Amino acid sequence: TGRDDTKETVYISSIALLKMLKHGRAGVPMEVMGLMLGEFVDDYTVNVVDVFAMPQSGTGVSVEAVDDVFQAKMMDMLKQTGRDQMVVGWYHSHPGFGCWLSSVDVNTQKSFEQLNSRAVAVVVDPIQSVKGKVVIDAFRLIDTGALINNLEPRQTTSNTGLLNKANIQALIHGLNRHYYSLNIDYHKTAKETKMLMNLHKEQWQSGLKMYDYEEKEESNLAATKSMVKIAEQYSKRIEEEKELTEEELKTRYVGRQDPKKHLSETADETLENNIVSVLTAGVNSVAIK
Amino acid sequence: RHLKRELKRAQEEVKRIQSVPLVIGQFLEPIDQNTGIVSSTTGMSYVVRILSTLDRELLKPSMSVALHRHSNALVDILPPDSDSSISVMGENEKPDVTYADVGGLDMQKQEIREAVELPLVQADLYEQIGIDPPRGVLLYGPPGTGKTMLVKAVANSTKAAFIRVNGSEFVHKYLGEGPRMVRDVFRLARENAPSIIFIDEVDSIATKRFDAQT
Amino acid sequence: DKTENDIKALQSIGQLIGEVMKELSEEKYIVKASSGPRYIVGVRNSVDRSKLKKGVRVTLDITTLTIMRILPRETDPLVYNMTSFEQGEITFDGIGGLTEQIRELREVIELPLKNPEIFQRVGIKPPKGVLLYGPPGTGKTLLAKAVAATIGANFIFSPASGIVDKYIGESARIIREMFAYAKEHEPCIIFMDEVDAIGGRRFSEGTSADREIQRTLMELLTQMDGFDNLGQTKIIMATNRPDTLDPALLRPGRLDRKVEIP
Amino acid sequence: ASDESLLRYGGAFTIALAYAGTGNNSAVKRLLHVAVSDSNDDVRRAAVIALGFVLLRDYTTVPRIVQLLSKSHNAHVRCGTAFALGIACAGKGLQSAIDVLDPLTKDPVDFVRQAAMIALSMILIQQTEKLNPQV
Amino acid sequence: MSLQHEKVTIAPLVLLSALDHYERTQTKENKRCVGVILGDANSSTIRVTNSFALPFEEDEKNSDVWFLDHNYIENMNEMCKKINAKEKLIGWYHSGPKLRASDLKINELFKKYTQNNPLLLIVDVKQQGVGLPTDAYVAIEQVKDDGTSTEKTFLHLPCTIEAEEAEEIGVEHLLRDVRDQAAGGLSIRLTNQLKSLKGLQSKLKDVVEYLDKVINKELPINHTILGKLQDVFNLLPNLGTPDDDEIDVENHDRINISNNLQKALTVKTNDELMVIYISNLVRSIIAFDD
Amino acid sequence: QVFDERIKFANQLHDEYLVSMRYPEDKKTQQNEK
Amino acid sequence: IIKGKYVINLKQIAKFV
Amino acid sequence: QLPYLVANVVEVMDMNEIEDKENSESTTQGGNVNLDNTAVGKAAVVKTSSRQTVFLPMVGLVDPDKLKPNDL
Amino acid sequence: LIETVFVKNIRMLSFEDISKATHLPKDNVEHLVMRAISLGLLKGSIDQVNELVTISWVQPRIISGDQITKMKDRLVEWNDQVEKLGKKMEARGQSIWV
Amino acid sequence: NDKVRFIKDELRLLQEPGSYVGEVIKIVSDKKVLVKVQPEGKYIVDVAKDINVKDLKASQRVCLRSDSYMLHKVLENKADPLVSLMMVEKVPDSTYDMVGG
Ligand SMILES: Nc1ncnc2c1ncn2[C@@H]1O[C@H](COP(=O)(O)OP(=O)(O)OP(=O)(O)O)[C@@H](O)[C@H]1O
Ligand SMILES: Nc1ncnc2c1ncn2[C@@H]1O[C@H](COP(=O)(O)OP(=O)(O)OP(=O)(O)O)[C@@H](O)[C@H]1O
Ligand SMILES: [Mg+2]
Ligand SMILES: [Mg+2]
Repeated sequence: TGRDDTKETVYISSIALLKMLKHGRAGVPMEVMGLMLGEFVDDYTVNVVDVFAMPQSGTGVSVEAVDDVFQAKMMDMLKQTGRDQMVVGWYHSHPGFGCWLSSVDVNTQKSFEQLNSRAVAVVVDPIQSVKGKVVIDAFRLIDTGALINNLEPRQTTSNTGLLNKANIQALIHGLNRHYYSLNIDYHKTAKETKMLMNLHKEQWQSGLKMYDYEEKEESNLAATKSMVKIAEQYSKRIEEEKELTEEELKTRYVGRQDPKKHLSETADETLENNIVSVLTAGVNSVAIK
Repeated sequence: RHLKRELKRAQEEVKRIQSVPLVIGQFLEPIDQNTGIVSSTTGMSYVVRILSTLDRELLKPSMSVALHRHSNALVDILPPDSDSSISVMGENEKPDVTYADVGGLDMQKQEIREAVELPLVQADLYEQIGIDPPRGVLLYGPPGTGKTMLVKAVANSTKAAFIRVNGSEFVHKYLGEGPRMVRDVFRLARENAPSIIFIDEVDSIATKRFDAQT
Repeated sequence: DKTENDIKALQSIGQLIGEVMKELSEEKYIVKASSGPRYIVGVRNSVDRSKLKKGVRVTLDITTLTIMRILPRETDPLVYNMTSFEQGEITFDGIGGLTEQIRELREVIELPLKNPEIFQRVGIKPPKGVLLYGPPGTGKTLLAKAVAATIGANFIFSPASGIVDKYIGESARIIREMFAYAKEHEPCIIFMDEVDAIGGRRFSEGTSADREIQRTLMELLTQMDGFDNLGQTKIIMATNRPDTLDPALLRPGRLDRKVEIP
Repeated sequence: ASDESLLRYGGAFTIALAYAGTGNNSAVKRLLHVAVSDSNDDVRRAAVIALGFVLLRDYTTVPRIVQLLSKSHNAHVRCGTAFALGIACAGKGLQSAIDVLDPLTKDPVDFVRQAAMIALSMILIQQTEKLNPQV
Repeated sequence: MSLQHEKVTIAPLVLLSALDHYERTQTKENKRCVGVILGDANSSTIRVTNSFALPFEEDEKNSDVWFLDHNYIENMNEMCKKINAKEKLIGWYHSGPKLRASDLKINELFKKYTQNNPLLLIVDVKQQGVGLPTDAYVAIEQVKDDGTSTEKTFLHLPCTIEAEEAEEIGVEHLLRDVRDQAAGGLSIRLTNQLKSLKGLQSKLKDVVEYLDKVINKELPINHTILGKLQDVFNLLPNLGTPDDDEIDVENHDRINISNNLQKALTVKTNDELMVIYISNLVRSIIAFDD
Repeated sequence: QVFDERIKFANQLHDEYLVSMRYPEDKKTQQNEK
Repeated sequence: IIKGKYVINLKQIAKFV
Repeated sequence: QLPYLVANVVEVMDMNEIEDKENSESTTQGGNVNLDNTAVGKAAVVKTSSRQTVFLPMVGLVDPDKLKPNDL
Repeated sequence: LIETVFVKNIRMLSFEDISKATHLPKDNVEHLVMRAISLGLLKGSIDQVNELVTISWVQPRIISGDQITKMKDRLVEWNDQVEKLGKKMEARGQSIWV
Repeated sequence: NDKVRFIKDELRLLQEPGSYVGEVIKIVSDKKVLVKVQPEGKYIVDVAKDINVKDLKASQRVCLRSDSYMLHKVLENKADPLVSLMMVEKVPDSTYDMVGG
C-alpha cells in the first residue's frame, strides 16, 4: 500500500530470449539454470537486458547449485566493460514439465526474493520451442503469510486482467494460488529489427537464380497428371447431390473431402509458379546477352 | 487484400504443425470427421481432433498416421504403403527355388495352381462362371515333405508380389507392438494388389489349447 | 588433462538409437526407435540418402530428433560372453581311438570352410548341419571346443538355457540376432551345448513354459531353411539323448549328418 | 510513422479530435487504414474507436462501416467496434447500431462482451421499455 | 596455420550481441569495439556461437595506438568454458564501418591464443546495405607476382548465416514481418524479380568506374580482380545457338500448362455462377411466404 | 502468340462471371426474407 | 551392501544408488 | 554423489580418437573438413534398466580397460 | 590461337583467318588446335564440315594495359543493357509492386 | 474472412494435453464414476456438468480429459461382449430355404 504493488511485466530483450533458449537447448534433458540481468524502472516495468548461466550440477537445479564464486566473478567481468546492471531474477528450465515452479524452486525463489523483492523466476521450455511458438512463462512468489492477509487482489490491480494458464488440476493450483503470473512481451529497436530481417547478399538477388529445367519439367508433369484423378473424383460428386438436406448429400456423394476445393487449389498453385518461371527465362536470356 | 495476406501467414503457420518431429499412432475408427479415436503406439489411447483439408478416404479405415509429439493431435496422415512391418519380399528379393527342384509333388501341383495362380492372372474367371473364389491355403504335413519348396517354386513361376513374414516378425516386444504388426502387412498387400502373403509357420501363433490365466 | 577430458564429457549429451524402417519422402524418414515407438525425423547434411538404407542403426537426437550420423549395427551384450568362452582348449586330437569320428566331423565342417570349390565339382549343396548324440562324458563337447580351437573359425555357442529369457520376444531376439552375427563373421560355427531345454515336443497341455519353448522353436525353423539359407554358417548340436527332441529338430538338410560318438 | 506501439495508439486519436464532428473523408479514411494494415492488436483497436468521434455529426452511416470490422474475429478489433458504435449512435438509438452489437454481446471472448454491454446502454440511454421492447 | 574458413556461418545471436555491447561502452565518433569470438573450428564451416566484449580503448590521434587487456582474455574464456566446453578463441570482432590496416597487427596478437587462423569479423553497427551487415576476412600470408615479399593481407570470406533450431524459432517469436526480399506469393516474387535485377545493375556500374580509376587515377592493378572478369566473359551465355531454340521450346511448354490451367478454373467458377442463381430462386419462394 | 489469344479468351470469361455473379445476390439479400 | 553406499533395485524395476 | 542410474554396457565400438584433419570417425560421413563438427571420440553404448539404449560419448576418465562389453 | 579468340568477342573462327595468320596449311591448323586441347591451353570442338574452330573455354592469362580497355567496354554495354531493360520492367506490372 | 479465421482457430483447437478413451466399470452414488482407462488401471473421478451418472452405465465408453481424467462426453461408441465371442467364432444365420429337403 502506497505503491502499485503488482508484478512487473517482464520485457525480454531481443538478445535475451535467444540466449536462454540456446543455453537451455544444449542441456536438454537435464535442467539448466542462470541469472537474468536487467534494470528496474516503473513499479511494474522490468526490462531484462542480458543473461548469464550458472554452471551445471550433478543434481540439477538446487539452492545449493548457486555458487557465489561464479556469480560474482562473471559479474566482475562485465564490470570492467560497463555492461553489468543488477540481478533482476533468474531463469531455469523444466523440459520434463510444463510451465510451473517445482517444489524445489519455490524455496529457491524465496531466497532470491529475500535479496531483491522484484526477483522473478522464468521457466523456459526448450523442448516445446520446436514449434512455431516459444513456450515461456514468468512467475513470482506470493508469500504464504501474504495469502493469509488476503493481499492477492492487490497484485492484480491496474492490469488488463489477462493472465496465462498451463495444464489443469496440479499445474493450475500452484499457478494462481501460490505465485502470480504476468505476461511477457518483447522489446526491440529499429536497429535490431533490421539486423534480424536481413539475409544473404544473394537473397535479394535470388530471383535471377533460375533452377535446372529438369526440375521444372518435373513440376509441369506432376501437376497435370494428378489433376486428372481429382477431376474423376469431381465427376462422381456431381452426378447425385441434388436431393434435400445439403449435409446429407455431402456425406453420401463424397462432397466432404471436397474435390471441388482441392482441384482449384492445385491449379492456382501451379499457375502462379509458371508465370514467374517464364518471366525469369525471358529476363536472363535478353539481359545477359 | 490484407486478408489474402494473412491467409498466407495463417497457412504458413499450420504447416509448422505438420512437420517433424512426429510420433506415429494408429487410427482405429472415427466418431466424427474432425474428431477421431487413435491408439498411439506409446500404449495410450487418445481422442484427438482432426485437421481439416486432409483427405479422410484412407483414414477412416485403420491406417498409420502422424500425431504430434507433445500435444498428441491428428495433424497429418501417412500413406499406407510406408510404415510397413516389412517391405515386399518378392521384388526386393526373389525366390531362391524354382520348379526344377519340383519333380514329383504333382498331386499338390494341381491344387496349388488353382488356389494361388488363378486369382493372380485374372480374378474375374471365377466371377463370370459364378463360382465364388476359395480362400487361404493351409499346407500341413511333416516339414521335410517340401511344403515350402512348393511355395518358393510357384512363387518363382508366377512372379507376383510376395511377402515374407513370420510370427517372430509379429511378436510382442513392448506394449501394443504385436497387433500393429498384423495390420500393416495386409495394408501393403492390398495397395499393390494382387499379392501373396506367406507366413511360414503359425504353430506358435495358434494353439488348439490356451490357458489365458496369465 | 585427466579432469579436463571429463569436463568435455559432462557437457556432452546423449543420443538415442533407432534404425531406418522406411524411406518416407526425401528428407523425411520413418525410424523405429529403440524406445520402441516409431517417429518421423530429419537429416543433417552430415548423412546422405545413399548412406542411409534399411536396417542400418542410425543415431538420433533426443531433443531435435535428427539423424546426425550412421552407426554400425547393435550387438547383444550376451553374445560377447559366448565369443570369449572357448577355454578348455585342446589340439586337433581331443580324443584318442575315436579319431575316425573326428575325421568325419571335419568333413561336414572344415572342408566346405576351406574349399567350397570341391563341393562345386560334385554339385551337391555345401554340407552343413550336424547332430551329435551319444552316451554322456564321451568328448562330444570337448570335440566342440577342439574344432573351434583348431580351425580358429568364428565361434559362438549357446548354452541351452542362457538364451532362455523371462521376457518373451526377447528369447527370440537373441537367436535371430545371433544368426545375423554369423553372416558378417567369417565361416561361423554355432555350438549348441547340451540342448534339451527347447528340445521339447508340442506339449502345451502342461504349464505356460511349454508354449515358451514353442515360440522359441518356431524361430529356428525359419532361419535354418527359407529365403534365409546358410552355407558358411554351420550348426553343431550337442545333446545327451536325441529322442527327447521334436522331430522337426531331427530334420535332415538342417542336420545333414548325424554323427554318433559311442 | 512511429513503430512504437505507444505513439501509434495516440496517433489515431489526434485525427479523431482534430477532425471531430467533421464530415471529412480523409479523416475517416486514415483511420480505416490503420485498423487493417497494422499488426499490433492494441493499435488496431484504437483506430476503430476513433471513428465515432469524427462521425458524431453524422452517425447514420457508422454501423455499416464497422459491419465489416465485426466480421473479423480478432478480439481487439471487435472490441473497438463495440465502442465506436456506442460513441457514434449514443442518445436516441439507431436500429442498425443495435443489431451489430448483439453478436458482440454473446461473443466467446470476455473483452468483446465487456465492451458491448456498455455500448448498448449509450444507444438506448434512458429509453423506457414500454416504448421499445428490445430495451 | 591453415585455411579452413571457406564458409563462415554466423549465429543471429552474435549480431544482436555486438550492437548491445557497442552501445553499452558507448563508443561513437569513430571509436571501435573489440570482443572475442567463441566457437568451433577445424571445420570448413566456421560456427560463430557466442561473443564477449574485451576492454579495448582505441586512440584518436593515431590508429596505431591502442590499449588491449591480455590478462582479461583468459578469465572470460575459462568461465565460458564452464558453460559449454566447445568454445575456444576463433578470432575477434571489429565493429568499425569498414576495414583497416592497423587491424593486421591486432590479428597477429590473437594468433597467439588460437589454434586456428584468426577470423576478423567486421560486425557493422551501421546496418549499411540491404544485404548482410557482415563481411568476413582472415589474415593470410602471401607472396605475389609483382615482386612483393611476405605480404600480410586480408582475403574476403563469403558470409552466410545459420542458426540453431532453438535459436531460429526465437526470431520467429520475436518478429512477424513479411520481408521485402521474400520469395512468397505472386506479387512478392514479382517484387523480388525487379529487385534482384537492379541489384546486379548497381554492382556492375561500380566495376566500370573502378576500371577507369586504375588507368587514369592509378589505383593498384591486381591479377585476382582482372582474372574474375575474364571468367565472366568466357562463360557468358549465347543466343541464336541451338541452346536458344530449345529454350523457346521449353518456353512454349510452360506457356502451355498455364493456358490449360487458366481454362480449368473457368469451369469451377462458372459452376459457382450457376449455384448462386439457383439459390436465388429458392430464396424468392421464401421471401414471398415471409 | 497463339496461346496468348487463348489466354485472353479465358481472361474474358473470368471478368464476365465475377461481375454478374454477386449482382442478383445483392438485390435478393436486400429484399426481406425469413 | 558396499562397505565404506548401497544398490537398490526399485519395484518399478529400475536400479539406483 | 547419489543418486544415479545403474546399467550394463552393450558394447564399446570406439570411434577413432581426435587428432585428425578430416573426420575422426570409423564410419564415413558426407562433406569434408571436420574434427568436432559432427565427429566424436570413442563410443560406448549402454543399456538401461529403464529399458532403452543410448549412444553416449564415454567419459574420458573411465578407460576401455574399465569397460568390458558386459560391464556393470 | 589463344590470342585471337580472347581479344575477339566472337569465339568461332574460320580456318581461313587462322591459316593466313600462322602461315600454315589446313592440315596444320587441325593439329595446332588439337594440341591446344591436349595441353589444356584451349578447350572446344571442331567442325571440319563447317570449317570452323568453335572454342568454348580460354585459359586465363596475364592482362595488360591494352586488354583492360577491351575488357572494360564489354562491361559498359551490358551495364547499359540492363538499365534500359529495367525501365520496361518498372513500367510493366505497375499495379503490383507489393 | 471465414476461411482465415477458421485456420487461426484450429491452431488452438488442435493443442491438447491428451484426451483418452475410458470405459465405465460402474458408478458410485457419491456422484463419481469408476472408470478403467483401457490401457491403464482404475480411478474414481468426478463428472462434468453435461453428464451425470444416470447418463452413464457399465460397459459404455466415455471420453476423459486427462489431467485429472475429468469426464468430457459419453463416447459415440459402446462395446458389447457377446458379439466378441460370436464374431471370433464367426457363424452366419440362415433361413429354411438354405436347409430345405
Ligand atoms: N520335391 C522336391 N524337389 C527338390 N527338393 C525338395 C523337394 N521337396 C523338398 N525339397 C528340399 O527339402 C528342403 C525343405 O523344403 P522347404 O524349404 O520347402 O521347407 P518346409 O518343409 O516347410 O520346413 P519348415 O516349414 O519346418 O521350415 C528344401 O531344401 C527343399 O528344396
Ligand atoms: N576323452 C577325454 N579325455 C580327457 N578328458 C576328457 C575327455 N572327455 C572329457 N574329458 C574331461 O571331462 C570333462 C567334462 O566333459 P565334457 O563337458 O567335455 O563332456 P560331454 O560328453 O558333453 O558331457 P556333459 O556335456 O554332460 O559334460 C572335460 O573338461 C575333461 O577334463
Ligand atoms: Mg518351410
Ligand atoms: Mg557338455
